[PDB]
Amino acid sequence: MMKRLVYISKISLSLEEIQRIGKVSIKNNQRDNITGVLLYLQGLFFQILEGENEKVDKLYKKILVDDRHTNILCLKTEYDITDRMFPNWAMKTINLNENSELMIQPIKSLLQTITQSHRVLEKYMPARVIYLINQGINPLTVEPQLVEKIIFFSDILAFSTLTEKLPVNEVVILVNRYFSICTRIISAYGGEVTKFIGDCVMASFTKEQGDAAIRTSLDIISELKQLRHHVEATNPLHLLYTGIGLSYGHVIEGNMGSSLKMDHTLLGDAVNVAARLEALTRQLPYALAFTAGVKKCCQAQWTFINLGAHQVEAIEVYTVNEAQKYYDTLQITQLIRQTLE
Amino acid sequence: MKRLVYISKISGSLEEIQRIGKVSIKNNQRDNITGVLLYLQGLFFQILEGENEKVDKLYKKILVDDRHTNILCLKTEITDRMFPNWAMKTINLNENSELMIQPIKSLLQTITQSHRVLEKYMPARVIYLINQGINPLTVEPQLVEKIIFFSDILAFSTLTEKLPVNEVVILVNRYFSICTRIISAYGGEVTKFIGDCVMASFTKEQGDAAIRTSLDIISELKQLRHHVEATNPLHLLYTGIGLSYGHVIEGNMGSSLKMDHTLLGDAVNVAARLEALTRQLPYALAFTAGVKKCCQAQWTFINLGAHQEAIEVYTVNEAQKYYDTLQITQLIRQTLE
Ligand SMILES: Cc1cc2nc3c(=O)[nH]c(=O)nc-3n(C[C@H](O)[C@H](O)[C@H](O)COP(=O)(O)O)c2cc1C
Ligand SMILES: Cc1cc2nc3c(=O)[nH]c(=O)nc-3n(C[C@H](O)[C@H](O)[C@H](O)COP(=O)(O)O)c2cc1C
Ligand SMILES: [Ca+2]
Ligand SMILES: [Ca+2]
Ligand SMILES: [Cl-]
Ligand SMILES: [Cl-]
Ligand SMILES: [Cl-]
Ligand SMILES: [Cl-]
Ligand SMILES: [Cl-]
Ligand SMILES: [Cl-]
Repeated sequence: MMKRLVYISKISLSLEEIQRIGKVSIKNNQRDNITGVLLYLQGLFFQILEGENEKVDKLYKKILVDDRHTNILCLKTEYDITDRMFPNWAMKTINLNENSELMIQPIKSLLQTITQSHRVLEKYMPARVIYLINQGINPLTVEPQLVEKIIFFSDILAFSTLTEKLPVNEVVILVNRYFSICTRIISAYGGEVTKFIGDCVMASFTKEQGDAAIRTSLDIISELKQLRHHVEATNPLHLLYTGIGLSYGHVIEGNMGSSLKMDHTLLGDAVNVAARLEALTRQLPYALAFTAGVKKCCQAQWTFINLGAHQVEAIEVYTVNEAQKYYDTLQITQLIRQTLE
Repeated sequence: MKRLVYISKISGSLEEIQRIGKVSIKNNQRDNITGVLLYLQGLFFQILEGENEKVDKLYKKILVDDRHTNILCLKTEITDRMFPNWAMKTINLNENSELMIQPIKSLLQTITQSHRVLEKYMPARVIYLINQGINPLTVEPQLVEKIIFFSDILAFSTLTEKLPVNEVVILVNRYFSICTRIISAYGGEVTKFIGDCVMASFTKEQGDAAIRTSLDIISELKQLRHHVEATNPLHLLYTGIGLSYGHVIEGNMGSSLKMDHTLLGDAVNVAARLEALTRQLPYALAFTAGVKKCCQAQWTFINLGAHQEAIEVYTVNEAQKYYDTLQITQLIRQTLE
């Protein structure tokens, strides 16, 4: 059984260094009955690989960690190929920058144009769809799956007051900083941010990442606390606080929409509960609020704190002792408004 | 001078192709226009270059040509022509089997087909920007006056509790498909789906289009509920719609780890709140006074009082529910028992 892979990447690199890739590739691909082509053009690599499923996969894992390229995207995988596309070529390297033949110029220009455009579109794609494509899965074909998820929601305290008083550029700087911190920490704990909705960050963890979701939440709150006293009191970042809600439930995860517009969405009750628990933190002495189901997913010896039943009928709300606000929330929102007067 | 590159989907023969090339060569010679037309696996690629007012004069006619569909202009740029000798060189890349070109041909095909998939996930604003020759990654966020639209599915948690997953997915896809088609038909821009919610925007000149979008959606769902049998889950599909108006910052937001087109501002939150509020109203549509002020048509506006500082909520008479929402939510659950 044989498969064929095509990927693109960003060149990180001397002309003689690329020759060394060709040299080694030809040797290894001959031994392993792998065939294919490597092209390069205006700082991008294009490679097609084909051969026995297992030898191709071992090579691709190796290519994934090669530091001579970054931002690798496997565009297409074919699983039960009958013929090789390049049966004579262990690894043929083609420098398309070198080809100035007039009849190849249109195709060369179009490949560069469409691939650069493709690379821009990738930046707006959701991580989960990027993952599916990388795994050889048709996002337009795969069925959504019911999965057990911890939903994470966070947003900026008194964000309407920030947007009312601050210039547009300052708001953007602040929001970008907030999104950067949240995204880096969520991703470091193995979570996936799903969307930004206004100033809100929506993310998800698996049922085995209960403690990681609490740690992520506590780490975000901690980094904002550091940031607020790192900056001068006139920097808008001095005013940046967050609240976080977590929920746990069955959600349907997948690609939804029509041929006119697709998106990657999570469907289910847990989404709205986590959002509502996020909003509830504004009137709690804790910056983090979550459901009994989230507590059930935790293994670590947190000092859980029962905050009673709250209408979202009414459910129990929990937090942990580390999430206690060192401040009174209403005074902070008034202080935020006075600072920008 | 100007140079355009676009792609397009061929809409369902050699001598018809030849007519495009023959007639293009004549006009492009007349207009001093040069370029190349490539086709491959049902896709057109074309590059056009020439004096500014000459090429876009021809691109407007290419746009409304019936022989291709889903036209995306990928690039707009000029000192020197790229194809000075070709009024229009047509290249059928399907019927070239030369061995050294099949690598480039296969990459062109795979990346373009992949590009067409990614296009479907983009914010409408980004697709609009690319089409207008502007790279969306380098636009700085701008404060714009927008009408924000939120719609979601009534009693959706009951539907998700009772229906098989695949039936939920068919139902949500139908809903999204209806909302997206109509929003886009009225010139609105869908920005994202969030759970079962559709988020979209309209400009301040589109107050009446925003209300008409909302009523068309409600009206199509009402048609659909009696088109299908009472055992089809689409028999149970209702929406509520919230609209707000305000200053919002639109643009790229995030970091290298995750970036996205976002809308920031109170109007976003207000529209979602008013969408949720329709549950407790005799009307499936609620909007602010600012949306009302954006409307030129003689709607029968109905003032529904202030709601939590409080804000005034309006609707139109045509948005009145013929049902009572509590009974309907109970009916949905009972039906699914
Ligand atoms: C763009 C690119 C393409 C590559 N293609 C191949 C290839 O086709 N076959 C191969 O053996 N190595 C390829 N390599 C390099 C391998 O990842 C790796 O550096 C080396 O070949 C294996 O080292 P090893 O002999 O210790 O296993 C490629 C590297 C880059 C950057
Ligand atoms: C893919 C495609 C590419 C085309 N390219 C050109 C072109 O480059 N120049 C041109 O005059 N017409 C081109 N046409 C055809 C125009 O849409 C239209 O048929 C033509 O301009 C008719 O000219 P007329 O105003 O004399 O009727 C193209 C059509 C298609 C479907
Ligand atoms: Ca906020
Ligand atoms: Ca809903
Ligand atoms: Cl930081
Ligand atoms: Cl701990
Ligand atoms: Cl604790
Ligand atoms: Cl947004
Ligand atoms: Cl009217
Ligand atoms: Cl009316």
